[PDB]
Amino acid sequence: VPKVTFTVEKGSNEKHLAVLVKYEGDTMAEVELREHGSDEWVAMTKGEGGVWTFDSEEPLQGPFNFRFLTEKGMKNVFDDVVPEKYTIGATYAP
Repeated sequence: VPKVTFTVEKGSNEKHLAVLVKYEGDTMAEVELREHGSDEWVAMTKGEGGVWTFDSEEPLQGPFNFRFLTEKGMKNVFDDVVPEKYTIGATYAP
């Protein structure tokens, strides 16, 4: 199995993405998300169980790029891992 997987949780909708960011061997300290084609990185709220959501006041344009800081100081970037046509429950791994 991969080390970093991005699972789209139940409740996601066009104006509300909810992702289960897992990194075997570490924990997320903060996860930012940049929409497709924007140069802006928005912060994501730490929901619980390790789910980071984001409530956009406009719909969200995929594919999505995620960037995180782990509790161990690991800071990686992943461009486009959750496509525009993501299916819920589905796990996306680079």
